[PDB]
Amino acid sequence: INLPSLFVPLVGLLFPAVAMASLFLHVEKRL
Amino acid sequence: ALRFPRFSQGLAQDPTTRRIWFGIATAHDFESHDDITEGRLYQNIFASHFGQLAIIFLWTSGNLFHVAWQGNFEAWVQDPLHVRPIAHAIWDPHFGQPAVEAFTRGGALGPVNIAYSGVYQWWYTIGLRTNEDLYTGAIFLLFLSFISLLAGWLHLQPKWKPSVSWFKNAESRLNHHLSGLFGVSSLAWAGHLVHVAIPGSRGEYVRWNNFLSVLPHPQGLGPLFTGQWNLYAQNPDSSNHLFSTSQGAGTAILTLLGGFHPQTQSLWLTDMAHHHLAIAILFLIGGHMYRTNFGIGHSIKYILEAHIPPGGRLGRGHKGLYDTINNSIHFQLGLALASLGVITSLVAQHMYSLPAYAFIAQDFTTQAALYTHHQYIAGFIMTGAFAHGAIFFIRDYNPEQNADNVLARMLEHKEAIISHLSWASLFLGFHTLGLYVHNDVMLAFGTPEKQILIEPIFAQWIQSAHGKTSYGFDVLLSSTNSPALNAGRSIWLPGWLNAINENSNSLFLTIGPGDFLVHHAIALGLHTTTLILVKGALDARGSKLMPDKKDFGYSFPCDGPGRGGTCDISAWDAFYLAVFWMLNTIGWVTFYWHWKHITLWQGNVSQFNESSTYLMGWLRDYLWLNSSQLINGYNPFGMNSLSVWAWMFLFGHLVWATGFMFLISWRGYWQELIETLAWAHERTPLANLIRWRDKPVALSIVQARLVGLVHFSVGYIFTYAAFLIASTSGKFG
Amino acid sequence: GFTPPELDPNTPSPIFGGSTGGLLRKAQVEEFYVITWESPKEQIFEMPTGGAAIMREGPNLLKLARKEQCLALGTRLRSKYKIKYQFYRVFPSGEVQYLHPKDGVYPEKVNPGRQGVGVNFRSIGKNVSPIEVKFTGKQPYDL
Amino acid sequence: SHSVKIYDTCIGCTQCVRACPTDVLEMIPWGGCKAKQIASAPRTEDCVGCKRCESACPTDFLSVRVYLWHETTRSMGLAY
Amino acid sequence: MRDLKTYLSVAPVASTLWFAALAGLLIEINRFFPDALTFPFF
Amino acid sequence: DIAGLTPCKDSKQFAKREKQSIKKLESSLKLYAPDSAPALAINATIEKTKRRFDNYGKQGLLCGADGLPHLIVSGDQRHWGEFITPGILFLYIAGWIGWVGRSYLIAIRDDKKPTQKEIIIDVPLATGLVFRGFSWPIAAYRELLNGELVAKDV
Amino acid sequence: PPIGPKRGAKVKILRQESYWYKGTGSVVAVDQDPNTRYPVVVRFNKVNYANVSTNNYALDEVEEVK
Ligand code: CLA
Ligand code: CLA
Ligand code: CLA
Ligand code: CLA
Ligand SMILES: CC1=C(/C=C/C(C)=C/C=CC(/C)=C/C=C/C=C(C)/C=C/C=C(C)/C=C/C2=C(C)CCCC2(C)C)C(C)(C)CCC1
Ligand SMILES: CC1=C(/C=C/C(C)=C/C=CC(/C)=C/C=C/C=C(C)\C=C\C=C(C)\C=C\C2=C(C)CCCC2(C)C)C(C)(C)CCC1
Ligand SMILES: CC1=C(C/C=C(\C)CCC[C@H](C)CCC[C@H](C)CCCC(C)C)C(=O)c2ccccc2C1=O
Ligand code: SF4
Ligand code: SF4
Repeated sequence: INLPSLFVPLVGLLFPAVAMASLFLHVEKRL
Repeated sequence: ALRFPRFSQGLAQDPTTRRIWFGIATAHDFESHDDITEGRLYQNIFASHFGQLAIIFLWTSGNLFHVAWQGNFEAWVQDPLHVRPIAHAIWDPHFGQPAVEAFTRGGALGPVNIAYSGVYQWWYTIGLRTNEDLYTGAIFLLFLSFISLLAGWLHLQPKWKPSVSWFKNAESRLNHHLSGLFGVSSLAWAGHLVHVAIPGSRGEYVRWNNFLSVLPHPQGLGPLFTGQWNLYAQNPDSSNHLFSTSQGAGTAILTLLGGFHPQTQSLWLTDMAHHHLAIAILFLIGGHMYRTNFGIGHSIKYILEAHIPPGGRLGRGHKGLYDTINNSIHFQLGLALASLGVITSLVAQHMYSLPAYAFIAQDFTTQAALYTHHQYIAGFIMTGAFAHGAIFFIRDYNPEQNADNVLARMLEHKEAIISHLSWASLFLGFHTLGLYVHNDVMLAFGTPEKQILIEPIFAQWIQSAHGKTSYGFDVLLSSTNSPALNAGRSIWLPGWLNAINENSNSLFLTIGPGDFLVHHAIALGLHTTTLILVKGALDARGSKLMPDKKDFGYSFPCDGPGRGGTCDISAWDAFYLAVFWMLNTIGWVTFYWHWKHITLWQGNVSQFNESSTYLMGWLRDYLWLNSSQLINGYNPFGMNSLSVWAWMFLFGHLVWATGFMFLISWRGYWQELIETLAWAHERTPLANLIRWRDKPVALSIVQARLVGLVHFSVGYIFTYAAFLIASTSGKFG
Repeated sequence: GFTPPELDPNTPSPIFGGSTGGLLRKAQVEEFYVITWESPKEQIFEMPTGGAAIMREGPNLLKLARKEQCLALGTRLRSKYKIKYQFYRVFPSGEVQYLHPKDGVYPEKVNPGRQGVGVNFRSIGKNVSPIEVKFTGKQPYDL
Repeated sequence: SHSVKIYDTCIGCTQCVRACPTDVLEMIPWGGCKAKQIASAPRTEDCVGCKRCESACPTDFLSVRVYLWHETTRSMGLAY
Repeated sequence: MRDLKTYLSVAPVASTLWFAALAGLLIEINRFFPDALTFPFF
Repeated sequence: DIAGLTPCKDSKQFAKREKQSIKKLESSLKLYAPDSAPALAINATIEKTKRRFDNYGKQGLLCGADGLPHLIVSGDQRHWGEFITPGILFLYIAGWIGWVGRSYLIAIRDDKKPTQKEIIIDVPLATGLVFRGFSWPIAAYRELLNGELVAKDV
Repeated sequence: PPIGPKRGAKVKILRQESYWYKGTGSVVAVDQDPNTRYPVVVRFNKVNYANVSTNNYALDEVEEVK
């Protein structure tokens, strides 16, 4: 219920993980 | 194409990791992108401007939301001088229990950060009082950023995208911006100050739900249209006036007193509203200069071409400059950056000496942070302006269309300019360092009385001419029968003279020999940075060592080791070397400001006066002396609230130091090392099953220089910010 | 017009004890180069990648991973030992491509059977400024 | 692939050809000087950009100019 | 002798002798009138 | 006085600093023998300090709140001895040096190998040339008026 | 009728990408052959950045000066 507790991991761990995975996939493959 | 980047076909075929790096570092250089045209370039710039506006609005909205949510505003407004404003809460799972204990301040229920941006004072002065106002502002700004993004997207789409001919309509844009963006905006700010801020500083709470039922003045708009405007200044606020209360409050909405508010030690709100109204009138009048669709006004190019002196000392004068400015976007960007940097430095210089926000003059760390902030940003903006001037020389300059005008004549006697600027730099450096070393040796031998202490007599004379009476020069405003003094005795001079001669504020500080020496160091820095940048620009198109430089682009590694060696021969490399000097000069500026103000805030201006004349005084009495609490932020016996800075202080020391890596070691060594690493990885069991897809390579020469400079700058900024904030906040005085 | 010599496998390779500077995956998936010479007598020479090797009597064939390596080896064979050499580029498909000396005579000596490529009939100072070639795919020197 | 250009000021001294470490340059028949020679660059795809040719040119300004351009695995001089 | 004169006038040697003489002159001037911060004669 | 400073002769912090300096010097003297070489050296230094302070008071220097002399360079005729006549002296000497060096360079510029006379200084010619710096203020002035100080065609 | 300045003359360079641009040199030889666009040969008393004291120039690039 503590709003910071939910979001700090969400923006510091989940968001960078998904963003780095997606950008690595985009940058690193022939189109 | 067919892979990142899609804007560069040459990069997309690079089989190395370079493609990624250079893929990121050229995304906003639209002119060098494949299949680029005029309208495409202008439309992309336009949309990017919209994106920037959206980002700015979102950022300030986030500041508002956090100050309203985990802030201290409602408590802060109750007692502005005895409570620390809160920026936002800390939620770090790495914190230990003592860290949580140490970081809970400001009356919060958990670890929080103490804001030093000064937003609390600014929002308090303009009229915001409760958290509801902050929430409404945040929501409005979120809507505003959304609208900005919508505008950008809309103008991206066909049938709404402006043509190039529209972008180059300079006369109409200047008219609208002067009379609209500047004039109407300042008129509206004056309206807000009259309607909300001034009533707010007198007890009344005027808001959207009741601002039509409240008269800003007892005789609203009667005096304005009748012409008897003095009725709006007939009853100012008494000198015994508490800010946000009606005790000793007046009814004047416009005035011109010139002093400070005695309690808040900041400018009168009525004076500021009057200022904004006046300059709004000036801008509105002056924005009707150029010709548009109505058959009257001016054509800029005709004014330019008509300004050619007879006698031909300037050649053809300004003939052809309109077309080279309108067609060259880098020229426009350079001019804009130059003016912006000048006025950013002006903001920095004026904010500390003439504070406008209530109770900010008593917040010392906020003042220091803001001054250092704006000075560093101004330095970066100036360096960028010169960089883009050089870029214009390389790319958008047409020698034949600029034949014999001021620009061509600047290019053709570049050597005299560079040599004389070099002479000025040499003179300043030689003599400033000589005097500093002389004084330092004199104090080494225990004979301070034999120093060369030169009184900054010209600056003291100017201060006396403003009305200060501590040097006994008896000049305009400081005399008794001078026309200048007598002309303003009944308007602003009372308050101005009361404020300037008062010696607890920063309005024209008393100056001495240390100030003379440090100002000459400042001049040395400015002249040398200008030397590097001017030399890089004027020689961008080519020189004797590389006459065909214009064909090699703005930035390139070198021209090989032939002809003696051509390291750092590009204009980009001149900008690169100028950034170091900019950092050094702004560092001297901020060192001087911070030491003077930290010694004044302690009532110990003498100490600075004695120890500023020699360099050991700077090293010991300022850096070493004011760096004890910071380095003690955490120690084997525990930590306190300053630990976060003590860590950052070390962090900034590391970044900077690793910057020295890329600046000293160069590519070949690293390339051979990476080659042997690739061999090793390819020759090992179980890991050769994993194969890289972009061939590893050492960083490019230009890229390595850029990375080294970025490390240098980040470390510089972080370490100085940590030191300044920890030392000023450690004492809070 | 000088039929280039055909690469002849089965030719002996120089005596070498092995090294960590040899071929890598690029030779496997992209390309590698082969150099051949004659060397009248058996003698020891400096390899372009590692230590020292001995040229066998008669034809010698050496495979390198870079063209620059082949040229350095050829220069040493030509100036130190006075030996005539030729090298090829081999692709993973099985193709061979005669490379040097392209037309039977080394590029240093003018040959009547060569056309000019990338020659500009003007001094280097008569190139147009970038502004004249802006927003066109061409570069000022390509003109 | 880097772009190598030969300009008409070339005196056919041949020093650039001796210097190229990838056999990119050549000598071709010509008639505008005493040597009846001029440099050619028919194999710029193998140019590594070392600019060793320019260091050997005795004309002022240079007669052979190397403009670094798009990078390939051959131009980057990678053995892996 | 002639070659000794020639070498004795080469840049480094001549510069060191000139600067030694200048240093001695300045040292003696300071010794006779030390702690001089102004020109009082006129 | 000028810039709110006061004369060093009647200033108080200047006298206090003088006394403190002499006290510091004397503190060391009492340790050694009354008439040993170190004692004589310390006494000589004390006398030098006293003479220095008396001279500073005599010349009429200005002293600030710090008690140290300050130099006025605005041009006030009461202080020309602080920067302006030393400035004129420096300009004379520096122009002497520059004019002599330029004369040497111009003199040796006509040989087939001028560089030989630059790494190996032709002292015979230099000794004749050095004395032109006595009158360089006139030589340079007439050089400018005659129009051959500055290389035309450049 | 020889072309260009005479041998041993005094010419100043007008090629803006030359090291000795606006400088002066002594003419060494001008080839009588047509179909050569840089016949004039000039020698200078100062070397360039490549340590070279001779260069060829076109007829319009050199200009006989006093
Ligand atoms: C650029 C402005 C800005 C900035 C610098 C911050 C910074 C921060 N916020 Mg915050 N936030 C903002 C705007 C901003 N916020 C806005 C407009 C809202 C909605 C009113 C919120 C709502 C919010 C909540 C609920 C929380 C934070 C929290 C935090 C802190 C921890 C990290 C985090 O949770 O990520 C941010 C979390 C979000 C949910 C942000 C979403 C809102 C914006 C629109 C996202 C922007 C993404 C966009 C693609 C990139 C913007 C451009 C550029 C800056 C990259 C951190 C100091 C946490 C905290 O309290 O710290 C202890 C927390 O729980 N924020
Ligand atoms: C302590 C570090 C330091 C110092 C002292 C300097 C000093 C100087 N820099 Mg520099 N610079 C530095 C760091 C430094 N830089 C760094 C880190 C960078 C980034 C790469 C640059 C990049 C840079 C550029 C690009 C340029 C300069 C220039 C200059 C000169 C400007 C002219 C001047 O001010 O007059 C003189 C200043 C002095 C401090 C005098 C130095 C000499 C004193 C008098 C000692 C004399 C010797 C003494 C007799 C002892 C001799 C001992 C014996 C054994 C020989 C100056 C000498 C500019 C220039 O060259 O000017 C035209 C120039 O363009 N700098
Ligand atoms: C309105 C301001 C403005 C605008 C619109 C531009 C626009 C442009 N600039 Mg410019 N510039 C500016 C200001 C501006 N500049 C200023 C103030 C400076 C002084 C520093 C410069 C100096 C400069 C140079 C030297 C160059 C440009 C170039 C360019 C062009 C290409 C930029 C690009 O896409 O590279 C891509 C963007 C990047 C590589 C930025 C990423 C790297 C940054 C620096 C790292 C940020 C710091 C770090 C992450 C923070 C610490 C992290 C953490 C510890 C907190 C482009 C048209 C380049 C050009 O090609 O000219 C044609 C060029 O070489 N600019
Ligand atoms: C503070 C300045 C600094 C730093 C940190 C380094 C660091 C390093 N140098 Mg070096 N160097 C420097 C200055 C510096 N140098 C300067 C000024 C020069 C010029 C002379 C050189 C010249 C030089 C040469 C010629 C060489 C090095 C080499 C190395 C590396 C050795 C390998 C190693 O130590 O393993 C480990 C790395 C470290 C211990 C550094 C700190 C790592 C931290 C503790 C790890 C933190 C991880 C953290 C969890 C990351 C999460 C953050 C996330 C957000 C990304 C190393 C990374 C050598 C090399 O490359 O090795 C083969 C090499 O040959 N340097
Ligand atoms: C490189 C280049 C560029 C840029 C450059 C620059 C940027 C420069 C600058 C500069 C600057 C940035 C400047 C500034 C300035 C200022 C001034 C010049 C001023 C003044 C004066 C006055 C007028 C004053 C007045 C007054 C008054 C009013 C009263 C009080 C006092 C006083 C005195 C203050 C470009 C891109 C364009 C182009 C190309 C080239
Ligand atoms: C008085 C004074 C002052 C000021 C002043 C001023 C500001 C002015 C000026 C000035 C100027 C404005 C100057 C100028 C100049 C210019 C020019 C143009 C020049 C020149 C010269 C030359 C060129 C020379 C050469 C030479 C010589 C002669 C020496 C040696 C040799 C040679 C050759 C090097 C003050 C207040 C501070 C203080 C007191 C004093
Ligand atoms: C270390 C070094 C290298 C080698 C550097 C390499 C191989 C970079 C390796 C860094 C890896 C990829 C990790 C870096 C982590 C970064 C913090 C990630 C940044 C990526 C985005 C967030 C921008 C050079 O190639 C070089 C070239 C020329 C002059 C100096 C140098 C030089 O100093
Ligand atoms: S840059 Fe080097 S590889 Fe390329 S043509 Fe010139 S010499 Fe040959
Ligand atoms: S080195 Fe220069 S002059 Fe000689 S052949 Fe090559 S391009 Fe021509």
